[PDB]
Amino acid sequence: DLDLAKASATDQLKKAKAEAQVIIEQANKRRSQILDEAKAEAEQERTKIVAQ
Amino acid sequence: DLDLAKASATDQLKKAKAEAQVIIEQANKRRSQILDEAKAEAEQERTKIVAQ
Repeated sequence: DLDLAKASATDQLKKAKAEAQVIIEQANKRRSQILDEAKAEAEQERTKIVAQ
Repeated sequence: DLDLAKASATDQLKKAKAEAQVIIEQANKRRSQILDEAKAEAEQERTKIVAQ
């Protein structure tokens, strides 16, 4: 157990670390989607408003 | 050691999920800023062509 307390503790920590950051990797991908779309639709609405 | 490694490791992901929510909320709020800017400027554009 005094070996476990490192061998498995560090792995729990590492796995939690990697997942804690790749959650945010996916979330960054999502905000890329959102701030693409924010312009993509706004320009179409511009081209409607000034055709009106 | 094993219990504290479990604890501190597992709290990481609970923490990071809230920051994924931070990113998605910021995404949508700046998106609203995008749209609510483009709308008003397209309004002034149409008004300019109208006065012309």
